[PDB]
Order: sequence, then structure tokens, then C-alpha cells
Amino acid sequence: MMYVKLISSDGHEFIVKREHALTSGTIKAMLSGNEVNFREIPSHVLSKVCMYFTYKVRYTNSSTEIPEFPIAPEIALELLMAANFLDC
Amino acid sequence: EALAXYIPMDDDFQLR
Amino acid sequence: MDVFLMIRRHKTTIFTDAKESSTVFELKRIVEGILKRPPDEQRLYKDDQLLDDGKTLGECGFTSQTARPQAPATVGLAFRADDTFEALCIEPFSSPPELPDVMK
Amino acid sequence: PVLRSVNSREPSQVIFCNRSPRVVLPVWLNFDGEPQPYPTLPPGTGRRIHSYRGHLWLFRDAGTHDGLLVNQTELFVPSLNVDGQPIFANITLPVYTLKERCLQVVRSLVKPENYRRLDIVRSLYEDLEDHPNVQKDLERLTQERIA
Repeated sequence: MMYVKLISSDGHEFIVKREHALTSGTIKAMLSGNEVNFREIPSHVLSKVCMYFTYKVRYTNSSTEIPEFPIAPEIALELLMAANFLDC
Repeated sequence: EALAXYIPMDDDFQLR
Repeated sequence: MDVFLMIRRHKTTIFTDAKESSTVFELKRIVEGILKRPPDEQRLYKDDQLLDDGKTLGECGFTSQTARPQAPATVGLAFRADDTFEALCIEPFSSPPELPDVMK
Repeated sequence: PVLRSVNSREPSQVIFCNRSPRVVLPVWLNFDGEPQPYPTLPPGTGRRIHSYRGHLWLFRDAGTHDGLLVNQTELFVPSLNVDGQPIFANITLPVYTLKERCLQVVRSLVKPENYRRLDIVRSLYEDLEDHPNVQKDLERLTQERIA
């Protein structure tokens, strides 16, 4: 099982399955040819992005009830910019 | 001639 | 079903998933593959409770309904040393800024 | 139009099941392909419907018009009931892109007149403004269908 390590602005390290990380168009293109610096994304945002990767892989092409992806109002603007940047 | 959908007077029910 | 987890130590967080029926020991094997410490050098926690190697994740309280992809359950991780004790320590994430006036 | 109900006049019992956390608006495409609203469904509720074979339905969040799926696809068409059994229309959330999901939340909190007061990259203003629209969705589905 291949994992990749994503680094946030505050030095938090997030280790996720490589297949899940390819949910990000940005990460997919970078690794289409591991440690990746995302020092512009704070840890409270990058943690939510990684949860999104898991959610996307689990529920895409699923026939079961899909739960809402929860976003707190106070993280919404930064998460929006990270999603735009990461293309997911 | 044209017959549109309609909802019979019944109670809704709860899921799960 | 699977349980979705965040295994956290200091400033490291591993996102992984495992079967509810799999053991704490099997979860340590996943951690060993990633962080290169063997199971007999790992301590896994649910909150402040040390998890017994032989129990399943379901038996430890991690169930599919409460350990979901979009809201994973946290497992604390500490490593052993030859002559010191490492206190379980998970560094918190950053805090968001104040919600803008137009969103209040 | 390409997307329209057929006036079959052949009854088909349907059960709308809202397996989403949203208030769901069922939208019937009439015989000229024009979208018509039907009574909304609260989250986690089901309702029996007297529909007709070959009628076309889509489902939206009632307040925002965010897209929803029905039996994992975009449109639902009743067929003839086999052995008196109703056809189920299981309505669910799709997996939205993270971007679209963030846009939903921001739109839910901010009046449109205040979008451009937000401290975000400029390209996102137009994205916030381009809210979901059933007519545009029907144009999109129509072109996909033709291909």
C-alpha cells in the first residue's frame, strides 16, 4: 500500500493513501510521471481536505445513502480556496 | 387527454 | 464494514481505514509499514484508554456508524523507549480566523 | 424537446424516498419539456405518487436547486408496475466536488450582494454567482444525450 505525505503551513504532516490523494487533480498531475509541500494550507484546512479524499473514494459509484460532507462556516472560505487550488 | 402526475391523500412515512 | 481513522502522534496524522473485525494488532502492522516501529513498540489509544492488541476495533468502540470517511475517529499513538516513558501527545491543528461579518 | 414526458396515460405507482439530508423538490418535465414543481419532501421521508409510464422526473434541493440523484442517475422514468409493486425513486446526494460543496456553504451564509466583500481569489466571485439552475442543467443533459 503506497502512501504520500502532505505538509501543512504549520508543519503538521498528513499521511494518506496515494490512491486517495489522486482525488486532487493537482496532486494527480504532480505524481503522474512521496512528500508534497502545501505550506500555503493550514492544518485545520488540510485535515478536512484529506477527509474529503476518503469520502470521495468511498462514496463515488456507491448505491447507498451518501452522507453530507460537513463544513463549518468558519473554515468555508479557506477550504474553498484550498479546493480550488487542489482541483477537487 | 393529457394526464399529469398527482399525489393521493395519504400520510408520508419515515425512512430508516 | 470499515472504520475510518486518523492515527495521530505529535504532528503526524495517518488517514487509514480498517475492517471493524480487524484487531488492534493488525492496525499496529499498518502503522509499522508507515512509521517503521514494530507493534511491540507502539501504544494505541481511544481517548485515554490503551487498546489491547487482541481486541477488534469494534470491541474497542470503533464502529462504522461513528468512524466515517468524512468524520474519522481519532486513534492516539505513542512509541516506547528503552528507559523513558513517552506521554501520549497529539498537537492540535491550527485555528480558523473570525467568521466574516457578511457570513454572520 | 428531447427531454419530455410522454402522454402515455398508463398509471404507474411510484414511491419517492428522500434519502438525503435536504428538503427535496421533485420536478416533473411536462409534455413540452417544461419543468414543473411538485410538493417537496422533508429529509428522511417517503411519499406515494400516482405517476405515469414514460413521465420524466428530476430532483433538486428545494431552497438552493443543488443537483440530486435518483437511483444514482440524473432522471427518473416510471415503468409499468410488476405484480402491483410500486417503483422506488431513491433520492440521494451526489458526491459533490469539494469546490462545489464549499460554494454551497458560502452561498447559504452570504447574501449575493455581499459575495464580492469576501476575501477570496477573484475567480471565485463568478463561481459563487453562477448558482445551480434547472434550465441550464436541462440544456446540459440535452447536449449529453445528443452526443
